[PDB]
Amino acid sequence: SMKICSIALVGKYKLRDCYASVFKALEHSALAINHKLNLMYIDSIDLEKITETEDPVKFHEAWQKLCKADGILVPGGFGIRGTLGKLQAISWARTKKIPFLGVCLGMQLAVIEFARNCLNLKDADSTEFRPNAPVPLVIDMPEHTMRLGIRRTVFKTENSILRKLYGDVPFIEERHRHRFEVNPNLIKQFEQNDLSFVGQDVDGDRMEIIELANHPYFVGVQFHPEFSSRPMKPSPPYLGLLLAATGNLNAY
Repeated sequence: SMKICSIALVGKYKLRDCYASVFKALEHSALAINHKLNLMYIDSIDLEKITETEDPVKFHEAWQKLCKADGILVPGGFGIRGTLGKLQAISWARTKKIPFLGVCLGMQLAVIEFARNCLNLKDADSTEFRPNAPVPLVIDMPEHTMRLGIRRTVFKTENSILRKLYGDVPFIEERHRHRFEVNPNLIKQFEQNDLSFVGQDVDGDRMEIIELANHPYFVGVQFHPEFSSRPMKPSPPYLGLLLAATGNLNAY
């Protein structure tokens, strides 16, 4: 039999059909390192204060799942829905050193959470949700419509866990679906703190990969890396998650 790795998926639901690629990419990585995947699904809303007040049994069910997780994933579903609970899950993974991966909106929320609790900009927000937000950290930046199809992402440095997992290539190609980006006006406030923008679009206007220093594996990604995962080449961001979740990251 096989050793179990438990991953918490913090989204909208059990397995529903739109998580199909995410599941497959997680399976390839688990099988690759010889573990049975135990995917625990959390409805983001269940982690929030509101649910403690109104449905405490559910709240504690959700928090027990998050707390026993070897690794944590915030996939790139869309919506204002359960945004608050996703932020709670990201703080947990950050402060408690749990391996973490944020895809698309997941990356954007990790950026916000970091500004809020490590850079102390308490009102940092996304204009997707409050269009008039006083501290517009995440903004509407469309290609003059949405950034779509297979696109290039270029590494900005050689000290990067994702670069290494991707085989030391100076650039990668993945599938995109996003128009809300990190605000270039606020990038400077991140210097000499632990969160780095490690990846960029070709134009250099969009931050698309983030990594956190002094954490075993805390990775954010703007594109959807599931869409090129395969059994003999697991999507590297997902493979990193599983490697870290089982303590095998160095060895590889």
